[PDB]
Amino acid sequence: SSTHIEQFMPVKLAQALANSLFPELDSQLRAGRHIGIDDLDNHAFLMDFQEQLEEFYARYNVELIRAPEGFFYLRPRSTTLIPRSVLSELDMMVGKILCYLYLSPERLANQGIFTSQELYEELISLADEGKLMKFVNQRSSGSDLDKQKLQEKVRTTLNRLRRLGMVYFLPNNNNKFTITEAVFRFGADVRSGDDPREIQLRMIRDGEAMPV
Amino acid sequence: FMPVKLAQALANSLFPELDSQLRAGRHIGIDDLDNHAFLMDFQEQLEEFYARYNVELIRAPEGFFYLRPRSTTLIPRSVLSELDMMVGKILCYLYLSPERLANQGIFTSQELYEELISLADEGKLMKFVNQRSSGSDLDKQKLQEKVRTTLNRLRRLGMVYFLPNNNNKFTITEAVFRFGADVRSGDDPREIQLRMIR
Amino acid sequence: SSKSVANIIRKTIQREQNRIRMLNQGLQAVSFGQVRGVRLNVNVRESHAILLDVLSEQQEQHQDLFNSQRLTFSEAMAKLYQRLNPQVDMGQRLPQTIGEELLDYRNYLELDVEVNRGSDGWLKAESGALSTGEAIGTGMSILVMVVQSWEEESRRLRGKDISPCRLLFLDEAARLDAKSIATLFELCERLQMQLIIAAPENISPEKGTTYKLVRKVFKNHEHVHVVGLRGFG
Amino acid sequence: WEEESRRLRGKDISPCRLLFLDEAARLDAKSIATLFELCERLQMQLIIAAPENISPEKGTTYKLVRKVFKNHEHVHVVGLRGFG
Amino acid sequence: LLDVLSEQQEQHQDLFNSQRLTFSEAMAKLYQRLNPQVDMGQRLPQTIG
Amino acid sequence: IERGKFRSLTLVNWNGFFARTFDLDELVTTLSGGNGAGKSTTMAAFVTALIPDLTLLHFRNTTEAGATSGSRDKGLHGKLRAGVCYSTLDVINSRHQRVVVGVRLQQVAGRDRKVDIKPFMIQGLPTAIQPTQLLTENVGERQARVLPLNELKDRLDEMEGVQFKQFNSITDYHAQMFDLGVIPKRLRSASDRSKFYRLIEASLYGGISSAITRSLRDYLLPENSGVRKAFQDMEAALRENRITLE
Amino acid sequence: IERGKFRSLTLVNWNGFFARTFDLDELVTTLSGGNGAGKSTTMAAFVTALIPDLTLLHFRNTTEAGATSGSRDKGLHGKLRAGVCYSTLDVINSRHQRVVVGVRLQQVAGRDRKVDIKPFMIQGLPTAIQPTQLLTENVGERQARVLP
Amino acid sequence: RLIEASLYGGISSAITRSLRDYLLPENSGVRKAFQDMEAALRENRITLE
Amino acid sequence: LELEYEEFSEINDQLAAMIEKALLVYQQEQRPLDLGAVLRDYLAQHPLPRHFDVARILVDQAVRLGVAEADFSGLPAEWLAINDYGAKVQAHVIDTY
Amino acid sequence: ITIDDAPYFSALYGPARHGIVVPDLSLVRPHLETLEDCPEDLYLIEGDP
Ligand SMILES: Nc1ncnc2c1ncn2[C@@H]1O[C@H](COP(=O)(O)OP(=O)(O)OP(=O)(O)O)[C@@H](O)[C@H]1O
Ligand SMILES: Nc1ncnc2c1ncn2[C@@H]1O[C@H](COP(=O)(O)OP(=O)(O)OP(=O)(O)O)[C@@H](O)[C@H]1O
Ligand SMILES: [Mg+2]
Ligand SMILES: [Mg+2]
Repeated sequence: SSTHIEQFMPVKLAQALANSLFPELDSQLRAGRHIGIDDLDNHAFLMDFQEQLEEFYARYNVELIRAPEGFFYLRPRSTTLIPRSVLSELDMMVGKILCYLYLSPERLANQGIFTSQELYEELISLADEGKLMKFVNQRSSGSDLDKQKLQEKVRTTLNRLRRLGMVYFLPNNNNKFTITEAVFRFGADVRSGDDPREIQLRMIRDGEAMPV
Repeated sequence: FMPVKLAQALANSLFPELDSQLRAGRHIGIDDLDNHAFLMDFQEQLEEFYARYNVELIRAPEGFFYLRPRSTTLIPRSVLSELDMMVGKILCYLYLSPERLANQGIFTSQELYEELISLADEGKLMKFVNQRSSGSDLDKQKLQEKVRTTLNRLRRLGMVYFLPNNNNKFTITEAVFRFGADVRSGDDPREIQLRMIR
Repeated sequence: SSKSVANIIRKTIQREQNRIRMLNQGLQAVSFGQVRGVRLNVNVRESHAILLDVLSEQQEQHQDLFNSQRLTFSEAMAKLYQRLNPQVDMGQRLPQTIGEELLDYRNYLELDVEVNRGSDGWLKAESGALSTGEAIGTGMSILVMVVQSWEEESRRLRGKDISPCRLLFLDEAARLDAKSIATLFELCERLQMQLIIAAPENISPEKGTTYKLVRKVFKNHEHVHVVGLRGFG
Repeated sequence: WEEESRRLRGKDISPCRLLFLDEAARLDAKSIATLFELCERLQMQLIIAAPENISPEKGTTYKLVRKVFKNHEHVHVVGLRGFG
Repeated sequence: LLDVLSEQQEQHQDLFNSQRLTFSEAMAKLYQRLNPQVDMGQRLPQTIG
Repeated sequence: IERGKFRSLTLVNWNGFFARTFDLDELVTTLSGGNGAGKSTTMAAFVTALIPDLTLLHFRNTTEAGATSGSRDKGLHGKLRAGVCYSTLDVINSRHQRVVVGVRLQQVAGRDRKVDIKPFMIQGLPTAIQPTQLLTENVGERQARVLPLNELKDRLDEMEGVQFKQFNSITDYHAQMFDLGVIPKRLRSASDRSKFYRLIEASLYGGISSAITRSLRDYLLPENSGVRKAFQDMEAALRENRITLE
Repeated sequence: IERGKFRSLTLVNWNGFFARTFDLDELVTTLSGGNGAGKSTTMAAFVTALIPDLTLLHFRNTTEAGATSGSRDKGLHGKLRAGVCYSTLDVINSRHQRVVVGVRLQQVAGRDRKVDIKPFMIQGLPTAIQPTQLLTENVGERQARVLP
Repeated sequence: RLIEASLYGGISSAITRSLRDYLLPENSGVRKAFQDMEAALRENRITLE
Repeated sequence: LELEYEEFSEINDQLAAMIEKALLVYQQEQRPLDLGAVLRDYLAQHPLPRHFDVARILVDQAVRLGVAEADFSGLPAEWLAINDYGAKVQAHVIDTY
Repeated sequence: ITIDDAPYFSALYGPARHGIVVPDLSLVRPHLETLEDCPEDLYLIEGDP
């Protein structure tokens, strides 16, 4: 009959949009936040109405995507109605290091709590210290002043990744933090054992990752 | 459940684009025929929809629509620069009576540049560019660059419409009144606008 | 073409303004609390005023757009309107519809309601800026405006010796003070318009007919006893 | 609500009680009598408004008259009493 | 539902021969668990549990 | 000259009114009684007889005067009683022709609170016969019997010169009312009915109506065809050609 | 136990009131007068002094009651005059302590019709002091002035 | 809400709709016992998801 | 300045008292009451300006005494005149007490 | 004009129904020689338009 919700919208979609959790989650998702298993309220809500939300956001030319590790996020298309942005290369260095930390069983004893110092030590352990230093300051040659500048830039990027939902600070201590599974998107270029260049081309075609 | 008319409104094809523009802070004037009509038709429900975000949907007395966030806003907020409000109040002044005969609604960047330089005090101009500046050519060039930049910001707010060509000539919309002064019985708009600009 | 269309539009606008001005005079000096008068303010939008003037006097500058047979007249009107005020956007709607909108004279007019409150001048009538009684009185004023307009509209489709009936209501009339009720009675009497008002006995208007109601239980059923009085004064 | 806060409050304080009602003229005499007895039995204060004096034999009453005066407005207040 | 959750297997299996109470029903409320039809939002209402 | 007038309002078998007729004043009629006596009920009867459209009819309480639709109950069902109910108006035109217009109301049985409505009109009735007499039989019992439309049609057709018209659609009913000068505008379509009802109910509750204020030009200005039809005819040749090409 | 009571309400520099004090009753207090006299304004002043949360205060007309409107204007600003304004309550506690709560109200200059509120409280005031006099200064020949 | 409903008078739509929230008070003894079960039930939700 | 005062008049309450005392007899004897005759007799005792109020109050007192059984007959009552200058009343006779 | 007076007026004015009202009729006398493009029978009337 007329004046009936079904005329304009599926009942389940209207039911979802009327929920009290929707505004918070919509605002955060448009901001780029990733959703993991730990924030039960939001994750369960996403699971309950997944298809409705995907069909809804499709109106904006953006895909609501679910990674195999179980975390949701938004990927805009080329004709997106919502702006799109790319992370910095330093963000990538710290992200891949956070991933390697999450996998590492040798540090499983920490029970998930890591310190910025440990992260810095691992990063310098694997990357080329001095040549990576080139990005912090063009004149760096190992000086302690420039080392402190690198540490502070790392601290700042780690805070930004906290806003993206990639890491949670402890309730009372800001020098220690716990990882979330969302970090595994930093491994997208190696999770399949094949030629790196074809992987890269597939990612760029899928819109996952841009070059610089 | 959900009110039937609200579901109808947000089912409309025009909603996603208007939502994206509104959340960016754009103002909808009488110029945007379809968007303005849509808001006129579904205001009673859209106000409720956006109240769920702790954000207010206001229709100005002149006729244009816009969003005002509360302190508890669920949408991340951002704030304009001092030079931005200076230019906005200048544009409000230019929405004058002799304007009709002077320019037929179409201005140029130079009009605004020269008006800004003539009407403002030097000290706040230096504060805008940099305190170390003093009456130098490079400072004036930087101020011109900043004027173009803030004018583009205002164009994103919908205050000013650029004429479709590469040159910098534009027309002022009614929504510029948001920068304007308080009006009291019998007060002359020119005088009160100048009084605030001073 | 051109000028003649402008003239018919102008005459239609002028006639509407004059009729409104005549209706407007019947509402002068109506006392409702601190409100002392009501008006219907009629104005012409600028974006259409300039268009009307251009169509009147600069037609030689745009004749290419009017006599081009590849497009119709209403389309020509829409295209001229977009040529002026270029900042206007069009919502992917056919130019034909925008043309027919320009053909409808009502779209050229801007309408407001104003009240002459207290020591102040003419103010736009906002509900939140008035007391309760003032709001009720203003509502009645606008309603009689509508009724008069509708009767003038239809009389060209009615018999020469027919005059329709006019009647309006007011529930919870106790909200109005004696002075306001006197004003309302004066208005309706001057307008030959009937009234039915309900009040829980607080008001006793001397003129007209009065009905006393009392609800009772009789043989285990609800029953209303009714008595009537009239002719006083 | 008063019963809920019995625990938190100090033993010796009973909070104030007060309510409003605009356009009281919508109620008839019997209804107002009922309302008054209810509120007085509960030690409840009331503030009511009506164009005409609907409660002549209970409580206090004030009469307001607005005067236009030298291009501004002024309100004059006078009390009313049950008997004279 | 409180009776279902309160009374446990070993003692009340002799009580459970009634048609209204069984263990699996706690998981059956998983359906009700996902989303009840709450309308107005303040503080934090979430689910049957 | 000599504007028409409403003469009387009659209720039959409504809640609290078995058979009641009100003689309306030429200028002012005042209803008076304690709370819950039935004043608003009489005005409900008047307007429902005037505009018998169940899509528009909604008698919300005076408190909460401006809220949304809310409940599915329109507030009318409870004002009726079991059996058959009537509401009728008596009118005198400028021609001094006596015309009686009204509707027949009945509670539709079911879980929900729904109502059935049927308009009708009578012309040529003698001045000596009152509506209550037409609609009731004075059987031996203490209380009369309200007679359905079948009995009413048979009873009226027996009279000399009296015509009984029974309508199948609201549009016809409003057309006849306009032709006889009972309303100021002929309600072409449902939109016109909605605006007319807006006018009535805004007057009923009182205050500056929001809806009237929004669409002020739509209410106060008549629509003029002269400006248009010239250009529709001139445009015709192009329209046909375009359609043919498509 | 003796329950607390509201003794009086005071208004300063409101729309139509310069400095007026209503003495409340133990059971019922009635306000009468023709339309537009200022009754609803007195109600509004009381409630404002009770809950100064400006996000909540919304004074609709009595008509249009119950309609959630989101009106552009909350209706408080117009009830105030230029300059400083007050609204205060005198209360007798169950402990027989006299306490004066209130708020200072002031219009905000600018196109938006905004309002400023600053609550305050006074304890231990002598019983002989009236709020009307406490809030004003006698300047000139019986031509008092309000003080910030 | 309470004061405003009193001022305009009548059956306030918002009050009746959430009458539980307005009338029934909250109890801390219930919470103290339910804290343990709250931990348990959150754990169960984790596993289910 | 200091607050002044103003007082109410109890003339209408006194009027109600005389009317109710005068009317109580009808109930006690259960005598059929006709508003027309009673109003015509009772208005003669007051001057014209006060007639309207007297009529209102008398009707208020009279309706509390029983009902008129004729109301269920479907037959409307006539408009009876009760004084000169042209005042009218409509009511069935009160029979059921 | 109403439908009832329409036939009367149409009979009254006859062929001149579609003439033009012009209050002087001497101001047209100079213009008239130019009228080569007009209906074969043009009607003019004097009075207040
Ligand atoms: N839909 C309904 N269902 C049930 N009872 C109703 C309904 N409508 C009205 N009533 C009852 O009918 C009686 C008359 O109601 P009504 O609204 O006509 O009173 P009133 O005389 O207009 O009162 P007031 O002027 O105080 O509003 C009251 O008892 C009311 O409770
Ligand atoms: N926000 C406002 N802006 C301007 N004038 C206002 C405002 N609010 C009220 N007024 C005016 O102040 C005067 C007092 O209004 P108020 O509603 O207090 O009176 P009242 O005696 O309670 O009237 P009523 O009983 O009719 O509601 C009226 O003239 C009203 O128009
Ligand atoms: Mg009622
Ligand atoms: Mg008021």
